[PDB]
Amino acid sequence: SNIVVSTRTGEVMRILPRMHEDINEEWISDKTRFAYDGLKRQRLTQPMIRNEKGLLTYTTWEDALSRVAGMLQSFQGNDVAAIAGGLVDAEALVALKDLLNRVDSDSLCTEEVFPTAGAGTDLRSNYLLNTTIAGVEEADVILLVGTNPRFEAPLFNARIRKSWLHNDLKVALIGSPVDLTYRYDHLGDSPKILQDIASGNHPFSQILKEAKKPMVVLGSSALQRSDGTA
Amino acid sequence: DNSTYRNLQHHEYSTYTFLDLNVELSKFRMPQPSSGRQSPRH
Repeated sequence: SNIVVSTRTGEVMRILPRMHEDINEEWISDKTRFAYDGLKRQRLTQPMIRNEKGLLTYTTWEDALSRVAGMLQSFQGNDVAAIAGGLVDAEALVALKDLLNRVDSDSLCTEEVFPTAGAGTDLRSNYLLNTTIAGVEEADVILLVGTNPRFEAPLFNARIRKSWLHNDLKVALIGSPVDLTYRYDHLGDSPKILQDIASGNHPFSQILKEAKKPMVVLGSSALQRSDGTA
Repeated sequence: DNSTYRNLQHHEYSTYTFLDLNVELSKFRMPQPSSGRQSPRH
């Protein structure tokens, strides 16, 4: 969601929403609004290296970069690896990609799990929200599999609530009976119901059959549980 | 005729007269129409 950062004398003061009719309209979640406080606490400000006692002590940029480059030169190939966090930009990601490519390494891993079997990440639409956040306003039935969008993507759930209020959109959930701020048809909890809907036995198959603009949304949290492929 | 007041009948009304009369009339009413949903929040 688009925001405006309000500063004063080089210090962050607050986060305000910014209008994008297609992403967040006019709202931002409480985490987005109030988690800027942590940017002034527990911060890493200087390079650090391990000393003889084994503790982390401050050192200059040259020392730390040279000590890293020594091991980067000494090892090669599969012996080097990388892990990407949750708040990383594309520029740093591609920089790390090129840096480990110059060492003949492909072990670029991310904490989040996405099943790579078959298409994997080769086809982009295999891991996107192809309906888009705005397009939720045009759907007439939505199926949610193993998600709690109220907390995983609050503005997505807000858009779903708006479409539920204005377009009589019908929601069904496969997962724990969470509170989504609107009434939904709880099909059940066990994942096998998906196969049942795949078989055609469960009446929600008939429900999705008659819809002009159906929608199925799957979250990555349900892809973490080692059954992501299935 | 006019000398007598003929509206003494309310002088012995209890706190539950209205509700009891509503319960008595409940079986005289036509079926209510339906909005299609059980609540506006549904």
